[PDB]
Formats: sequence, structure tokens, C-alpha cells
Amino acid sequence: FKVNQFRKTLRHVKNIVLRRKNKERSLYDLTDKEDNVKPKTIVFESFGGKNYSDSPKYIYEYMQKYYPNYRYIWSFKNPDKNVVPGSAEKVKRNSAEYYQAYSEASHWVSNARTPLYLNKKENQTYIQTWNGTPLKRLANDMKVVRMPGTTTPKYKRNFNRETSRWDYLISPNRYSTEIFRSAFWMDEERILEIGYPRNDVLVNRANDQEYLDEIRTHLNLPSDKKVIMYAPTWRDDEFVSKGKYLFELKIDLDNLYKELGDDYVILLRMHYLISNALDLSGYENFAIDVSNYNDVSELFLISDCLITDYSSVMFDYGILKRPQFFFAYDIDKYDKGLRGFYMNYMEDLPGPIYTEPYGLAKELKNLDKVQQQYQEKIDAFYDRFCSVDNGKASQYIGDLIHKDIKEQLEH
Amino acid sequence: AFKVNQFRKTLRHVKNIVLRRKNKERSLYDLTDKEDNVKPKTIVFESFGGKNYSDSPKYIYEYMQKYYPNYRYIWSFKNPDKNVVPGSAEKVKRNSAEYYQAYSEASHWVSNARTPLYLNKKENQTYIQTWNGTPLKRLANDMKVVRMPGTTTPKYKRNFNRETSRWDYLISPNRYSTEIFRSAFWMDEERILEIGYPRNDVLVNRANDQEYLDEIRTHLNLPSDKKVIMYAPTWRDDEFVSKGKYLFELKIDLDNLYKELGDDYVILLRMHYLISNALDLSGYENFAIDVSNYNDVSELFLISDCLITDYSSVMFDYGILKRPQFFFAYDIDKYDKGLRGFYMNYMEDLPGPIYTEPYGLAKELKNLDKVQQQYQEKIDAFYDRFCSVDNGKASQYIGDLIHKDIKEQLEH
Amino acid sequence: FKVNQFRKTLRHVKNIVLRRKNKERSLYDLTDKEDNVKPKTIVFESFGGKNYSDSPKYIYEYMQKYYPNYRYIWSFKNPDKNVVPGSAEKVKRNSAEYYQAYSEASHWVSNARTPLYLNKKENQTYIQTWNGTPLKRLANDMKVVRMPGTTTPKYKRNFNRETSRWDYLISPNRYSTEIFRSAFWMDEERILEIGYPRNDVLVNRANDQEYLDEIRTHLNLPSDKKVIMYAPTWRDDEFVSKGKYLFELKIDLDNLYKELGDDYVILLRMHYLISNALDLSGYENFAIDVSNYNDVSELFLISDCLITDYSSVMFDYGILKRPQFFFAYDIDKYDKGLRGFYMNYMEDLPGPIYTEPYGLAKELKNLDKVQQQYQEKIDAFYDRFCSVDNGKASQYIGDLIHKDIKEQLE
Amino acid sequence: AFKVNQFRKTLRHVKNIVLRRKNKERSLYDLTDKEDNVKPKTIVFESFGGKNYSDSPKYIYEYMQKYYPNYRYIWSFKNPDKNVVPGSAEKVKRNSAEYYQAYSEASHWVSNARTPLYLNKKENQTYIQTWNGTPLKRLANDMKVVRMPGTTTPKYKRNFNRETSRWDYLISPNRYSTEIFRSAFWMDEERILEIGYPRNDVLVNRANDQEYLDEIRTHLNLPSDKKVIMYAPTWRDDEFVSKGKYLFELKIDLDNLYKELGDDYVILLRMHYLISNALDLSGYENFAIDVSNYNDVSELFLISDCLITDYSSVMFDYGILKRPQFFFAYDIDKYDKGLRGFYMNYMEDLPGPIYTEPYGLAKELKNLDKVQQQYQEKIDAFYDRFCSVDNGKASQYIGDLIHKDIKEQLE
Ligand SMILES: [Cl-]
Ligand SMILES: [Cl-]
Ligand SMILES: [Cl-]
Ligand SMILES: [Cl-]
Ligand SMILES: [Cl-]
Ligand SMILES: [Cl-]
Ligand SMILES: [Cl-]
Ligand SMILES: [Cl-]
Ligand SMILES: [Cl-]
Ligand SMILES: [Cl-]
Ligand SMILES: [Cl-]
Ligand SMILES: [Cl-]
Ligand SMILES: [Cl-]
Ligand SMILES: [Cl-]
Ligand SMILES: [Cl-]
Ligand SMILES: [Cl-]
Ligand SMILES: [Cl-]
Ligand SMILES: [Cl-]
Ligand SMILES: [Cl-]
Ligand SMILES: [Cl-]
Ligand SMILES: [Cl-]
Ligand SMILES: [Cl-]
Ligand SMILES: [Cl-]
Ligand SMILES: [Cl-]
Ligand SMILES: [Cl-]
Ligand SMILES: [Cl-]
Ligand SMILES: [Cl-]
Ligand SMILES: [Cl-]
Ligand SMILES: [Cl-]
Ligand SMILES: [Cl-]
Ligand SMILES: [Cl-]
Ligand SMILES: [Cl-]
Repeated sequence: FKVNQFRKTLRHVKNIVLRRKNKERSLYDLTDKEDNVKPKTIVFESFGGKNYSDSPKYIYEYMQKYYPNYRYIWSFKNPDKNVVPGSAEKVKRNSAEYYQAYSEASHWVSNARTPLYLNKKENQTYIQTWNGTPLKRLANDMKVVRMPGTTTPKYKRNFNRETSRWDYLISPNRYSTEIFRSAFWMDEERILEIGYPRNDVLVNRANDQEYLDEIRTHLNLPSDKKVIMYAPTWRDDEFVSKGKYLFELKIDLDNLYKELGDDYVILLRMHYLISNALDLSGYENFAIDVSNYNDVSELFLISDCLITDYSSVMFDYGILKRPQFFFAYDIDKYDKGLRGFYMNYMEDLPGPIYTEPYGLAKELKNLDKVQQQYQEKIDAFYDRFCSVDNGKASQYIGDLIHKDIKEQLEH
Repeated sequence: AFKVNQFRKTLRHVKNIVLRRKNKERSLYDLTDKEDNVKPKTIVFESFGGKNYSDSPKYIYEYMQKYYPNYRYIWSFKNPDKNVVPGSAEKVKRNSAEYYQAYSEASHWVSNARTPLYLNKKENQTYIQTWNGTPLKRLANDMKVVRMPGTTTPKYKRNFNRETSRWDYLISPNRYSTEIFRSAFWMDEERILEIGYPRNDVLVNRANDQEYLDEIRTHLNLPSDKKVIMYAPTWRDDEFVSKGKYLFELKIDLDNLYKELGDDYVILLRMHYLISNALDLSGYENFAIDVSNYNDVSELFLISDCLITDYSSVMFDYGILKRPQFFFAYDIDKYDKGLRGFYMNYMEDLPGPIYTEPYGLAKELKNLDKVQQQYQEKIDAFYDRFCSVDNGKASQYIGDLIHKDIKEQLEH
Repeated sequence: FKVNQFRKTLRHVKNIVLRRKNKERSLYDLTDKEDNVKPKTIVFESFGGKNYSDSPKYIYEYMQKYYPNYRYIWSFKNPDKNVVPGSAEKVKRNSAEYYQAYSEASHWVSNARTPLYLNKKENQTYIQTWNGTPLKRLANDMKVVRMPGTTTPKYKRNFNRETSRWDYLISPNRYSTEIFRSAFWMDEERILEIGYPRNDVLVNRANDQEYLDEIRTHLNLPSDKKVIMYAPTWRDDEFVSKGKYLFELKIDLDNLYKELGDDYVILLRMHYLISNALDLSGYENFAIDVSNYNDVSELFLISDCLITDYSSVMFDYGILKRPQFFFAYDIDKYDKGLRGFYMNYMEDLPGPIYTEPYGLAKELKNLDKVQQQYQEKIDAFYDRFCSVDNGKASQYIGDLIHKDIKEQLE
Repeated sequence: AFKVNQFRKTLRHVKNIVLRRKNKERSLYDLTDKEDNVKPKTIVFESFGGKNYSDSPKYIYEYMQKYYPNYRYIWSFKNPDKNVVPGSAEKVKRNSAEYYQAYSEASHWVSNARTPLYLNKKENQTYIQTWNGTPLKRLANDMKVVRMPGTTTPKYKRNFNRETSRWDYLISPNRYSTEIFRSAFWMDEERILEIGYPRNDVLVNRANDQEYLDEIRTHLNLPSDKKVIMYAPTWRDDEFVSKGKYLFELKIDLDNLYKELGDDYVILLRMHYLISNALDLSGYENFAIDVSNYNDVSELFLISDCLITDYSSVMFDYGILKRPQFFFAYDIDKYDKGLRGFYMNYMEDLPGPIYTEPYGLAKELKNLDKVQQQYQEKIDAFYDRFCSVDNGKASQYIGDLIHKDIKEQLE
């Protein structure tokens, strides 16, 4: 007597009869067999289906060029609002096609967690690129998580469930592997220290001027000015008033304009929620909202320096050996002498830590003085965290997948 | 790998449960019935589709009650509160949760008729079919047409075959029946037990037990000085009319019977239930006793000095007593003329006279010893063909087979 | 949540999960709403979708000319093997498109029973042309039906369920009307005595020579020769040997070749199982096989006489007032004095009964004499069965449909 | 024809029936529970979730036994065979068919703790909640955080709130508790009954019944010439170690207490059940008596000349006797320093001294009368604020309200 089949049937009958939107899900759970799997079908999703971006984008673009005869499926929250190059067909999350796609594909490629109601058969290969060298503690390494609806243990039980389905897990650096192996409950075998595919352009194209010039004129940037990128992490604290009118960025734009307006334009990469509350009138041709731009790596390439605080992008951008400033206005509130980070944040990062934005501005005045004054520290950072990206990472995965699926076209 | 048969049952059950269908109990049963539900020491009995406590299953039960008390006995009825069973046995109602339990758990099914096809007989269970009499009329595979409503002949036979293929043992009264059963029921001879009917054991063991004869006689308030005629005509479709409120008095003419025999004889009328409760025996009290609703027909045989029937299978059971029999076949013309829709040659080798009218019949009944003498030959011949098999040990043979069957189950 | 829907709902989960082919149907049963009806969609199917032919063909061809702007859908067993003129799109039986079409259509037009799993809603108009004046008892009027799998009462129950859905039933004559009212449990209110649309050409085209010539040279017929058509009904009796080699026709082609070979050509219209068993080597240009020809009416037009036995076609061919012959060779088998026929076969049919071929051949020698000898009976036949055909049947229907769907557009 | 909520139950019951889930008795009860099921004179008692025959429910029931013998009284237990109930009541085992009939049929429920959210309190029933005592620790709504396994703070509170919404009447021992209940349990003062606790009736009515004081004392084999000290420390996670095989002897130092207090005292130790079965009181017979398993804690008070405790709701019950109390809070520092995780001002308005070391406690214990006088001032304050609301009639009040309710329902 098959007792799990019985439960899925009940559940599915309950869904059909009540007209629940998950009827499509329960049908998939009932009927999902190892035999639906067709070896030349590949699904990609990035950030839970929100973009066409990141390592899955670059993995997919590489494969479109060298292996065009496989079936490619992209998964999207809203497929109609996402443009995808090449032969790939797109599926809407939780649609019948979503589930066919995952039931059928021999390889899943993602950069974040994919849902546990999806079945990763012994027959399929789930490759997790993940999404950056960690700074804040994550997964198993966390202490508390007062996240509504779920306890710390149940949140970790679930995370561990998901990481066990990871067949391969890409890695950028020894430091990260040491961390992943613990945080994600990983077997080092499954880890591939080959760098992030999304960071291929940062090596392969860092000098292609024709290419830097399409990115710049696609953003309408001034020809005479250098580019400062500012990418603060999301903060819960600073949300108030429906989010209708925020208090001008802590970084003081009026001041930056007075200081830097002659030599610089600043790209602001905020959380989407801050992005549509920002009034940038008075700052046109100096402050450029850029939150809603598909490819952040392209933004790095055209950036002469980077301002952030507690973000993983600092490791990505470090590949370019350009200066970085850490405007950490709220560093006090963050646990004083916080080890809530895997690295020693007070000591070995590539640039100056500023708690106020006014000395930051002055420092920025002359970029080259920073570049020498921190070349010692920059190179060091490059050596720990970036000395592994080849620019061949998309290739490596792409080839692995191809190689993987030749095996399956025999026995 | 997906279990499709299970899936189908789950849907069928969900349907019944949600729709508030009476058959929910059945589908719950179908869905869960494991081979591991069977308890070797449990045994179900049913007779005639759960109408009675009677017939051969009754007598198998009563024997095992005596020599094998520690087993679990279940009896199945349509209406259990209206049936009385001696002994340790419990009773379940048909189509009830307890009914399906019982048939699920039982290592042995005992009955005398078809049991439904919605019951599942596992490789785990032994189904003993005693059936219910030496055939006169063609049955099952041997019939030519069955214009029975809703159903064709092929499909009626297809279903009967489905049933008999579940019969682990089939009881047989005589070589004649074994020949027929082998054909009509698609039976392997290996499975036939030629041992006579457990219900006919009393016909051998007790024909001379005067005290027992007397309970039966007194239970029926029979006058003492009076000999006993049993009349048992088969049912006839033709003769049903008027919602069945008032029937035309019996062809056999009771008024005439009373005039000719009302002094020496009493006559027991074993009719079909629909005639029985339409009969008006006003004016024949102490001469014509209705006995249709009497629970044990063999007891009626024991106190019967002769039988009058027509086209029944009882003529075969009553034949063990070697007493006189009369066949009042008034409608024999209508029954196909020179008909072989009977297994035996009805026109030659029965133990008595055929009478198309009831008046010659009565004159004959006047002198019973002359009839006995007149036909002894034809009687002894009928006895040798159809009744020379009953040891009166049929009830015993079956109980000892069950008992032996379940011992070897309980060890292993 | 309604019980009838829960029932359909469960059956479809069954089909979807079990991959039953009937999933298309259970889906259709679920979403079949009265609102799906587009008042200007019309479906046509003839003989259960084997053909593009018969009375539906003609109602269709008429509407194509005078009502081009409607959605015409034709339904077939194998659409890729059927050629349909005009604006009609075609669908396969039991496909999603099949159920769409039938759900959406404001009008069903066919000449045979269409299946009970299709829902004819209050909203739609089912026009039944049926397929000919009966000679054999049908439906309610059959005494017994020992047909495999089903019982006589259950068979009539299902036929009754189908006829109760026919909003209009066509009728060729008063005799047919009388029989339909009983055999099909029909109200006279619902019968249209107007004649078969398939018969339109028999009245309108019988003197069209350019048309008779197309039909003739398409069949590759000799030119100086007159045409006999032979159409025997099928007999279970005569099927043997898997059907590989049959016994040559009781009509005796050799004899007919000897006797008529110089004056006539003869068209054999046989049951499809006999057609692919017939060897006609030795008779090229004398005996042509015409069993697969799509349009039987045209074969009548170019026929100078009809030889049949027990067929509803005699009634059709009667419109032309030409000679007919009845080669009833097995007529003794058929129940001796059988009244399992509605009409008095032994008497009033339009030509002589022959039980042997050879007297039939002598007779065929001189047709004109036959026409004379039987003009009285041919006329009485024409009067009783064929004098209803205006030639306007296809028009009447197409116009009825047109009038019917002008109302719904409000 | 079929309603949605009944469909969902109908499906849950199918699951339990087919899968042989113990919970089938529950799903059936959920399907069949009708408002007509209720029998106006059936009454169910359960205390501390069925572990006991005890507390306010026992006493409400003992009253209603003497005065209303004609009603159907049902007691509910985890293990009914391990409990003895005086009177006509029939016992039922939790989660059995009988359990659910009992709660379905009863016109009135009586409990001193939370009854399960799966039981339906029909609009037909009256659920009287005695609760279990004047709080000192913040409870329910008023807790700040509860990192309790399997559940979150907001989820925990939602569930508590669902449960109190079902309380028709809530007993209260004092206005202090009323002010608190109103907030913590989301109550409406309409529903609060300030009658004092039933369990505390014998503290008033029998403080002098010498034949009754004597039965208790000889049930316990207590020495004749000796006075009684009771100690009742709350449970502390910290002190559990080693599977709980061998504990570290109590901080109070029994050896000392014996030397100092032996010639005049005997000490009743009422510990957690887990410490009780770990205590080796060998060499202390007739001095320290293990009293942890005694059914009726109120009897224990009656016979106590004083009470040593620490952070307990039982100080408020004992207060009724206007006898001395000591608070041996050895771990007071650990407990949040100046903790306001209490409702009252612990450092100030309790009816005795706070001791962090046991040696002064003992030297003080020496002369009761000296403490009774030195502290009368505070014992009387305590007794006005927390203990002045006890009639001795709480059981009668409750009993009489039930009776009154079920005369109406008898029309
Ligand atoms: Cl493939
Ligand atoms: Cl390829
Ligand atoms: Cl979309
Ligand atoms: Cl990360
Ligand atoms: Cl869970
Ligand atoms: Cl970003
Ligand atoms: Cl299932
Ligand atoms: Cl057993
Ligand atoms: Cl035994
Ligand atoms: Cl009953
Ligand atoms: Cl009984
Ligand atoms: Cl029989
Ligand atoms: Cl009579
Ligand atoms: Cl009988
Ligand atoms: Cl309904
Ligand atoms: Cl279906
Ligand atoms: Cl339309
Ligand atoms: Cl038009
Ligand atoms: Cl096709
Ligand atoms: Cl048809
Ligand atoms: Cl219909
Ligand atoms: Cl016809
Ligand atoms: Cl049918
Ligand atoms: Cl007529
Ligand atoms: Cl031939
Ligand atoms: Cl509802
Ligand atoms: Cl449950
Ligand atoms: Cl009551
Ligand atoms: Cl127990
Ligand atoms: Cl509730
Ligand atoms: Cl409390
Ligand atoms: Cl207060």
C-alpha cells in the first residue's frame, strides 16, 4: 500500500475541489516521475525568478553560443516583463508550464534557493551558483532569526533540506569554501572553486572600450566625468511614513554635488523600495538612479570607485583593483565590536571606513591619492578574495553541463 | 512507481464519502483490505444471501460449535436482530462496517450461494461453497437464454464465472451433480468434494429419533393420529396476478383434499413467501398447515410421510428417506413439451407417478402402502443414483477440513 | 459546491492523472457552459464523420454560396484525408477542437446519430436530416436486437435519448413521417417533410449534360454505352475466409458480359469489405468498381437503371422515374412472408423481382420495353415516395438556419 | 450541496481512518460535533491539562458534589487509572472517544489551565477558567520574547489569544491580577470574577480545624513536638545536568539546616518532580521530608509555620495565613539585575526578607516570633493587596453559578 501516493491524491483532490491556485502544484507532485526527464532540457532561474541576470544569465549566454541545440527554459515571476536573448522559452512561476519545466529538465541552474515543493530527482542535476562571497553570517552559521512564522531551527532545518539537493555549489575563494562547507552543510567534493560566472566580464572585458562606451551611452552619462557608484545595503531602521517621503540619503547629495559635481557623476544602486521614493530633481546629470538596471557587473566596469558598507558586492568589485570606500554611518548600532561578520571588518578591507559623509567627499576629490595610499590594502584584498576568478567560469559550468548530458545520452 | 489500482479506489472512496453514498463502507473496505488482515481462527457463515440461519452452513456451524469452540464465528444477515443463532457466533449486518471487517479477517468463508463480487477473496482465504442442491433445471454455463433485465446472457455468465473461480472447494451430492457442476460452474474436479450436503445429515442420522420427531411435530401443533403430506410446488411466474392480494385457490384443490383425506392426513404447504401470505386457510385448520416460514426444511422432511412437488431440487434431498413421492405437474404441457431443459429425463426416472390433475392424486394418497409397494423399485433406483452418498457425516467432514486448514496456518 | 460538478470534476482528475485519452471529453464536460455558444458557428458531420457527403454536404454547399460569412466547421474521423470546398475549417473526432466546435456551435447538422457524451444545450439547434426512407424496421419498431454488449431495452433507451435531442428531423414523404413519429418517438411538430437535400441534384441536374459528362469522364466510361448500376445490400451470411477471396457475385458477371457487354457498362456499388475482395480482371471497361465514390447521387444521375434488392436507395433513385430491378436471390431466407418491412415488398415496388440473374439479363437487353411494361408501377412508386422533392431542400434548411440565427443576434 | 469547511474535515478524517492515525477519534469528533450534542447537566473537569485531580477544579467539584449530586460529572485525565476521584464522577482518558463525547456533550467546562484549541467551545457551552494563581512572571500577551521550540512569539500569542477568547468566565484572586489579566489575556472586565480561588478555601475555613490539621500531619508521619518549615523553589533550567542522575545538594545546605534547626523544626521540601526523584535524603529522616508528590499543596500550607520560596506565585496563596515568608533568591543577580520582567516590585513589597545566602536565613529561622513581629508590618500590607479578597466561598460561588446557568438551560 503506497502511503505517500495516497496523501498526494487527497491533497490534490482537495485542491481541485476548492479551486485552489496550487492545483497545478499538487498535480505535479502526484505525477512527477523519473521518466519525464529529458536529458537535453535545462532550466535557469535567478533570484527566485525576478531577473534575467547574474551567473545563470552568463552561464546561459555562453551555452547559447556553443551548444545551441539543447532545450533552454527560463523561469520568471512575470515572463512578459523580461526579455531573453536566444532560443530560450520562458515559464511563469507556479503555472503548469513551470512544473513541466522542472519535472522535465535534466539540469536546474540557479543562484538562490529554489522551492522545496519542487522535486529534485536522483535523475536530475541541481547546480547552485549562489550569489556572492559572504560577509554577514548565513544559514547554519547564524545565531538567532526572529523571522515571523518560522523559528531559527525550523528555518535551518529547511535551509539544510535545500542545500542537500545541491549537486554542485560554485565558489569564489578558499575563504568562502571554508564557510560554505560549514554554513551550507557541504561536502567539499561538491564545491567548485572556479569563481562566479557573473564576474566573467570583470576580467574578459575590463579594457574593451567600445563596450564600456555602449554601457555609458545607454545610461546617458556625461562624457567629461568620472563615475562613483554607491550601493548601500537595505536597512530596516530607515523605513518610515508608508515610504512616501524619505529623509535624503545619509550621504548628503547636496554636499556631494557641491564637492564633486565638477569631476564626478554618482550612480545610486538602492533597494527597489528606496529607488521609487527618491526625488532626484536638482541632481540631473549628477545623481543617476540605476537601481532598476539588469546587470550590476556592467555598472562595475564603468565605475572608477565604489562606495558601500556591509555588502557582498565589495568582493565582486575587488577584482578590478579600483578603490573602495565604506561609508558605515550606522556602524555603532551594529553590535559595537561585531563578529557577526566572517571577516575582520575593522581591519582588512580595501579602503577607508567613514562614519560621516563629509570627509568621504573630500577624500574622493583626488582619487589617485587613494589609489596609492591603499594599493597595499587593495592588492591584499584582491589576493584573498579575487585571485581565483579566471573569466572562464561560465565556460566551466557550460562545459560541465554539456559533458554531463552526453553521459545521459547512452545508458 | 505509481500504483494506479490504488489511486482508482481512493477516488472511488472519496466520491462515496463526499456524496454521502451508502457504499462508502464498501470503498473504505476495498481500499484498505490487506492480506495481513486475515486472522486464521475467524470464520464467516452466510446462507442464501443472508436471509436465514439455515441450510448446510447452519449444520457446519453447529458441528464446529461442538468440537471447536475456541474459534471466532461470524454470521452474516440482511437483518441480524431478526435471526437467532445458537452458540458463540456473532452476527453482522450486510454492507455494514462489521460485515466488511468479518469478510476481510476471515480465513474461511462458508456459504451455500453466490457471495458478492465486491468482496475480495485473497490467496490468503479459503472459500467453501456448499451450494444448495442437486440440479434439475439447467444452471449457469449450461443455460441457453437469460432475458434477465439490464443484463445479457454472456454478461450474466461472465459474472457467474467470476464468482465460481473463487470457489476453493465445492460440495457435491452425487456423480450426476459432479458431472454437471464441472461444466455449469466451470469447475476443476480437483475442487469438488463428493460428500453429500451437511443439511441432509439429519436425514441419515435422525430419521428414527422418535423424541426429536416429536418436538418437530409438537412445535407445529400437529394432531396426533394423523399422517403427514408435504406439498412443495416450485414458484411459477404465470400465476401471479392482482398485486398478489387474492390468489386463485391452489390447483391441488384443498377442498377436495379435505373431503378425501381430512380424517387420516394433515398436509403441510411449503409455498413461496408471496403465495404463503395470500393463502386463506380458513376452513382447513388442523388439516392444512402453512409451513412456508419454517426455518428448517429437513425437519419437515423427517416428519413427512410423502412428498408432493413438481420441478424442484428437493425431490433429490427427500429421496434419502426412501419414502413415496408424487409429481403434480399440472402445467407440464406449457413446460416445452418434450423438454430436455432438465438434466435428467423427467419423464422416466423419477421415484413416483406424474399427475396432471389432482383428483387421481388424492385417491392414490388414500392407500400409502400400496404406493410404496407399487414404486419401491423406482424408489430404490432413484436412491441409488442420487442419494447413495450421504453418510450424515458431511457436516463433520467440512468442519474437520476447516480445523485442519487453520491448524496448518497457525503453525507456519 | 454542486454534486453534478463534483462528479465530472473527479472523473477528469482520473483522466488527467491516468493519462486516459478521454481527458479531452471530461474537460469539455466540465467547462461546457451555455455561454460558449457563438450564434454564427455551425458544425456538420455526415455518417459519424467518415465522409464529406450526403445531405449535410448539400446544406453546406448551399450556405457557402449565400451565407459565406458564418463560421463553418466540419467534423471527421480523419480530417487530413477529407477534401472540403469552401470556408470550412475541419476538426478530428474527440480532439480539443472537436469539443470546442460542438460546445460553441449554435447549430448541429448531421445525418446520423451523434454521440450522447456531447451536450446539446437549450441554446443550440440540432437538425437531423437522417439518411433515407426506411424499408427495414428501425429503432422503436425493431422487435429484437441481439447486438453484442447491449440489451434490446437499453438499446432503445439510448436511441430514445438521442432522438429527444433532435430539434428538427427531415422527412422524404408521408410514409416516412408516419414511421418516424413511431420509430423515433418523434412529435410531428418537429418533422419537416421537404425531401432530402442530397436529392436536390436528382431534380435540378438530371438534364444538365455538361455535368453528366464530368461525372462520366471522371469515371472513365465508354461513350456509346448505357449504364446499369448494381447496389446490393450487405449480408452477414456471405462473409468468409477473413475476406481474402469471395465467391463471385450471384449476379454472374460473365453472363452479363456475354449479354450486355456491347450495349452496357455496369457500376458495382458494394459494401467496402466486398470492394477490396472483388477481382475485376477480365471485365475492364465493362464492370467498374464504384464503391469508394464519394457522391452516390451523381452515380444515380448517370444511371439508366438501378439493380438493387433490399435498400433505401430504391426510394432515392425513384425520383428519376427510371426502371429498377430487384435481384432478390436469397429472398427465401429472409423470413418467407416477412413484414419486418414497412412496405409490401411483394407488391408495390417499381420493377420486377428476379430470384435468378438470367431472366434479368434477357430483360436488360431492351430497356425501353421495361420502361413501358412498368410505367404504371414506376409512377405509383414515384407518387407514393418521391413527390415531395422540390429540389429545394438544401435551401430550406440553410434558410431555416439563417432565420434561426438572426434571432439570436439580439 | 456540500459546504466547504465540512469538506475539509471530511477529507482529514478519511486520511486518519485509512492511515490508522490515533487522531481518528478527533477528526470524527470534528465532523460530528453538533450544538444539539449538549446535555445541560453534564459537566467536565480537568486540571493542569489532566495530570491531576487537584486545585480549584477539585474543590469546585467537591462542593458541587455535596450540594448537587444529581448532575453528570466527568473528570478528564491523561491516565485515569492512576487518579482517584471521590464521588459520582466518571473519568475519561484524554484523546479517547469518551473524552470527545464528554467535551461535546458538556454544558459547562471547568479548567485551571488552557484546554486544547482543537476542542470546539460551542456558543452552547460555558467554559469557566479558574487559572492557577496571582502572577509574578509576565505571561501571555505581556511577554516580550519567547524563543520556545516549534513556535514563534507572535504565533504563540495568537494561539493564547484564540484560547482566552473562549473563556466565558475568568476567576481572579485580587484586583492586581485583574488589572493584569485584562491586558495579558486580552480580557473584558465583564468576564472577570473577583472571588478568590476555590483551592484557597481551606486556607480560610480550616486554618484552625485541629482534627483536620492532625490528619494531614499523621498522613505524613511528622514528629509531634516539631514545627514545620516548607521550602518551594521554582524550577531552574541552569541546575539540570548529567541526565539528572545526581544533583548538587540544594544550595540551602541541608546539613546546616539540620545542625541549626533540627531540634525545633522539620522541613518539607516541595521540589520539581525531576529533582524529587534525584534527592538522596538519607541521613535526614525526620528532619527533611520529601513532599513533592503530595496531591494537595493547600493542605501543605495549612500546616506550615512558615514558607521559604523565591520567584513563585505561591507566596500569594500562603499570604492568606498572614505567616512569615523568606525569599531565598541565591541566583538573584543572574535574573536580569534590576528585573522588571515581574509585575510587582520584587525588591520592596514582598512580606519577608530576601536572602542570597542560606546561613543568615537559618540563623533567622531560629526565632519565628521575632520575625513574625519584625515583619508583621509587611505581612499585613501583602495581605491587603493580594489576599484580602478570599471569602472561603469561591467554590460555592462557582458551584452556584453553574447550577444557576443550568436551570435556565432547562427551559
Ligand atoms: Cl531529450
Ligand atoms: Cl549542442
Ligand atoms: Cl507575465
Ligand atoms: Cl551571500
Ligand atoms: Cl513543518
Ligand atoms: Cl546590487
Ligand atoms: Cl492513491
Ligand atoms: Cl488468529
Ligand atoms: Cl478450538
Ligand atoms: Cl436488524
Ligand atoms: Cl441470536
Ligand atoms: Cl440447485
Ligand atoms: Cl385452495
Ligand atoms: Cl423449500
Ligand atoms: Cl447540488
Ligand atoms: Cl470520461
Ligand atoms: Cl458569433
Ligand atoms: Cl452571411
Ligand atoms: Cl487525420
Ligand atoms: Cl446512426
Ligand atoms: Cl444532451
Ligand atoms: Cl434508413
Ligand atoms: Cl447502445
Ligand atoms: Cl403511404
Ligand atoms: Cl465476380
Ligand atoms: Cl461554502
Ligand atoms: Cl486531525
Ligand atoms: Cl441533561
Ligand atoms: Cl489509563
Ligand atoms: Cl472554539
Ligand atoms: Cl500564573
Ligand atoms: Cl493592587
